[PDB]
Amino acid sequence: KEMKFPAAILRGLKKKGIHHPTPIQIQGIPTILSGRDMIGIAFTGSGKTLVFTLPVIMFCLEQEKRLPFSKREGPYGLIICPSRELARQTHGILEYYCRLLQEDSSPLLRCALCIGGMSVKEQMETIRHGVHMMVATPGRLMDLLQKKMVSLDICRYLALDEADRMIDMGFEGDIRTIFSYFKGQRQTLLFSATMPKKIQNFAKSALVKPVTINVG
Repeated sequence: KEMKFPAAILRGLKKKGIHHPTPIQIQGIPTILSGRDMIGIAFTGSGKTLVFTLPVIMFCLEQEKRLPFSKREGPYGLIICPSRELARQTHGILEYYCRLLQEDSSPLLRCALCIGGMSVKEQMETIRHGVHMMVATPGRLMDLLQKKMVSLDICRYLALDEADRMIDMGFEGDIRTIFSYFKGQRQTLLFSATMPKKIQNFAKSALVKPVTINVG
């Protein structure tokens, strides 16, 4: 409730005609920080980044200000994608905003990519040094979790992007497996282009008392 976006965001949102936005609401529309799980039907890139990515980045920045003496590897937030290409571009966007918000007087948030087809070079440089946000595909993530190579203990925010596509592609078992590695409570956002029965049921499994934003 006391959270504010810094001036680069507030400036750029104002150019678009968005006045008085906060990390908990965008012109009265809730984000993932307002205490509810969410189902987001037919969102574009830009809508997803207002309701999920920017508000979670702010959460990361606030947590960084008073850390415990003995630190934990994050991430604080996780985005699960259907594909390598989509994970990489989603990961490039997060890095873009992470760079934008450092230059508003701070140190740099680090985003991990967790997908197949990463060289060992790419695998080391992402995971070791710090991880605040992670972007992954379901198979690779599951395998990292089971091999105890990644931890979800402080991960509060989860987005499932294109869950319809993920389920179509046969990743549902893999996502449920990932659900079982959350020890604490998560706030979960589900994105989908459409909402047939198949996904309605997966959402019942995956979410608790969700708010629904449907722009189809």
